[PDB]
Amino acid sequence: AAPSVFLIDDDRDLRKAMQQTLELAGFTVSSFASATEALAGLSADFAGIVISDIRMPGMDGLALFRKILALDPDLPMILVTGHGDIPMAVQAIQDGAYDFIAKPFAADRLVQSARRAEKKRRLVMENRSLRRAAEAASEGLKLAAALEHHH
Amino acid sequence: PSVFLIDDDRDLRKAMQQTLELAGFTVSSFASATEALAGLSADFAGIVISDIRMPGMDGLALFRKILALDPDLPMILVTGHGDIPMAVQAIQDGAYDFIAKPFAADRLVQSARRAEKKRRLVMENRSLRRAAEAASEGLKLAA
Ligand code: BF4
Ligand code: BEF
Ligand code: BEF
Ligand code: BEF
Ligand SMILES: [Mg+2]
Ligand SMILES: [Mg+2]
Repeated sequence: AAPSVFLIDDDRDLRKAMQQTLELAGFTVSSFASATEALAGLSADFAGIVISDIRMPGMDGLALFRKILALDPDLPMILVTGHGDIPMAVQAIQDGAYDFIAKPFAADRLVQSARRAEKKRRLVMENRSLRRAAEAASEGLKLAAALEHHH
Repeated sequence: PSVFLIDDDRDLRKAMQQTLELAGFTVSSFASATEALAGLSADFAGIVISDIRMPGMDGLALFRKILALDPDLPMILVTGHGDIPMAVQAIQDGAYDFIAKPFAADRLVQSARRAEKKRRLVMENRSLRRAAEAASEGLKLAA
């Protein structure tokens, strides 16, 4: 499976330039004009990472970040904005954002950061998959189903 | 409540020192990062608050020296010449805080008191274990 990304920015042209950059870097990139749209495809099972702009109509990037945090704190999120400042960046990192990048930005900073974030996301997902695979026995023995009500 | 405060801006350094003293800290202030560093140790019970752009060694270089000295000695960076990538990296590298000038007094003070409490808890645990011969496991050496 190729590394994947959900990319969000209301600036359509920059969105496409960023998608083009990331696919050059090896990612499979789904893009969206808004955070709410992207959320329709996000869940704790998401194999990739989220790269999102901040200032958008409706739900802004910081609000999306909180929703991702609540959905799965192990799902990496990188914020990119032309409207941030020192204090916002510090707070976002402390809140757990994977990276906080200012526009205009070097494509290599974005790429290297996405690359590492996705590798990290993959390690988490492969371990979750192994854990589930190891549960196959109990489920097939019907042990899981019979013990179900004990949770 | 102890603090080493470093800034080449004399008026600001004096004002930060009064503000920190008002908050209850005993402050040792310096214009030079290396003079400040020379009076530090891994036994220092306080925190370090340093400016970034300065003659001689800069605050980021001083921070890297403190990390190697004792990664549990909190460093708060304050600067009027920072940007987003520099602040992000400082926090990711372990800086306790990164504050842009101009800052509100209460922002500097709250960050200092929390950092100091964090350091105080670290030193107490270190003190308590050395006091207790019985807390030691592993290799012993005997005559
Ligand atoms: F002028 Be000073 F900063 F050396 F005190
Ligand atoms: F609108 Be984004 F924050 F650049
Ligand atoms: F896979 Be264990 F038996 F829950
Ligand atoms: F000169 Be300091 F970095 F404000
Ligand atoms: Mg925008
Ligand atoms: Mg200075």
